[PDB]
Amino acid sequence: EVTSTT
Amino acid sequence: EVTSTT
Amino acid sequence: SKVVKFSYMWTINNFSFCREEMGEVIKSSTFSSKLKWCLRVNPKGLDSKDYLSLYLLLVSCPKEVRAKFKFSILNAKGEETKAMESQRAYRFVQGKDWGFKKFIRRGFLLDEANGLLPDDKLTLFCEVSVVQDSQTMNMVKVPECRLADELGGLWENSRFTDCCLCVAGQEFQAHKAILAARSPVFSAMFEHKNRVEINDVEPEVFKEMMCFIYTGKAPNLDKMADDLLAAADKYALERLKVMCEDALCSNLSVENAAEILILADLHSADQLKTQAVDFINYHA
Amino acid sequence: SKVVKFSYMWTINNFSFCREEMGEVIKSSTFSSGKLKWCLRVNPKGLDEESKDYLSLYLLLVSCPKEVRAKFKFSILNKGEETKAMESQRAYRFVQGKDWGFKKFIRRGFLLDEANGLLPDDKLTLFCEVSVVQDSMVKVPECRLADELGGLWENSRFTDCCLCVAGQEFQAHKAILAARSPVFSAMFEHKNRVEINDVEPEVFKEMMCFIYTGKAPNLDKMADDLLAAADKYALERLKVMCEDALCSNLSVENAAEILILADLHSADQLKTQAVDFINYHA
Repeated sequence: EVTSTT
Repeated sequence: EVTSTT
Repeated sequence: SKVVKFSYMWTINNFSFCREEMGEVIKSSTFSSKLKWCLRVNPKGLDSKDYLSLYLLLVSCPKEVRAKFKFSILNAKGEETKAMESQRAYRFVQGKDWGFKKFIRRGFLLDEANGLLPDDKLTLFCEVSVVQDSQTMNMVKVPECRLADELGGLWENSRFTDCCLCVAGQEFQAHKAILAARSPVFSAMFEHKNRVEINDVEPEVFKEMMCFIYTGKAPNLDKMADDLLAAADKYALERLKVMCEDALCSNLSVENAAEILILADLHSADQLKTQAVDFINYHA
Repeated sequence: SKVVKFSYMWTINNFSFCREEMGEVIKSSTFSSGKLKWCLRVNPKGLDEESKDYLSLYLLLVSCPKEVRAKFKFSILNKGEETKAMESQRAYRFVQGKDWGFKKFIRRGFLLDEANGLLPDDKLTLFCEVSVVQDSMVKVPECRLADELGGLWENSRFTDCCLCVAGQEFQAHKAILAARSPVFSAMFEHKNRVEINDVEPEVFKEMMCFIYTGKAPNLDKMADDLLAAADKYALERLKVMCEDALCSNLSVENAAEILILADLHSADQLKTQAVDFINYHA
């Protein structure tokens, strides 16, 4: 599953 | 099938 | 790898009413994505008679192209039916065509029990995809160059300045060295007294051109590409000219290509002038 | 509609070597496909506590002309094929400084196990495939700021002060030296002839070259002297560039000597690498 930190 | 007239 | 996908919708009115026999060809309008394409269709076939033959023809091009295509018929609801597609990219050259000699039967189609010809109109849909081909750590983190940023500080805070540029009444502190290494126009001036008055550029745009002279960047370029071009050309700032030729080119639209073209002729914008011409024609 | 695809292959040697603790990141070098600069991110031991036992892999958009939609896929190259690939279901939106990826890409246990050959020669080589999607350019010359400025130095043009290096007289510019160095600044602010007696002329020429162009082409042949010069004139980036030039030469021959050199000019990065080198060779 795609995620970010921004 | 794919062809050309020439 | 780059793939440009475009398509064309073709409608033949009163299909069952075409005076075409086995071998007669009826081309369509030529469509585009800088090359010109066009579809060909033989209602009765090429030899065989009991089928409809459809081809994709590359009509014009500047001397080889790879492209995949998908043909299909659109019903009344705009959906897709009876689709046939090239299982790979075929190469085209000025005048070459590729397609399906036996696309769909003359009789499966006409049968209104399938309605592929609403109001006796054939809706052929073509989809083209033009394909074209286009590096261990170090263990030591080396900061990124700060040259531009530090020179920028000289401009922003007016430190160790040695000359004054009067731009339409307003005075700006600068540095002969940096301006001369940076502009053939300024260098030529300080060559032949610590005060130069600029009478061809507005203050806001000026501050932007100095920002470039000191850093090689023009942050607000977009907000003034036309004036900064005029300025870049008068003070021989080649890279900034092109950086503006680039900004203006990306904004070319229907209701402005006339304007931007004139700008290019006046400021010798080779690249931008080309892109503007080519754009006007693409909309003749 | 237009679709631009481009790969990238990152190699990290001695994957067990890196000190990165859970939460630290190793950013790769940028890369494009011929205006946007991308790069990958890897957290050897997870993004946070939930992922301490996994590797976090993210594609990051470093620079750009003030938004891009892109699909991406990550995998590890074993012969050179793909193994353990993960990829977005769709294209995600990126912007200057944005990143997207998988917080829990692969378990460290699995990757470090040799029976999986994911680390041949303890070398992790990552592979990223990006597909940028857009709906439906002039040739811009490369920045020549650093070049035109170096001209001022080479050919002495519009100079305004004099630097005396052990007798030798060099013409330079107060402003540029000031903006480019804290030590030079403090000088011209608290007066046109500066006495320099701690740097050999050959090294001084090189050091100035750096001050005017950000580059230093003979660096690899006087790294030790240029490290001390960079140190005495607060030129942090020059200092770090000497630091790795010396780090890559590091060997059982000059390791003890490079350490000393590092302890005096306080080369942080270099001191670590040397201590770590001498120990893994004790």
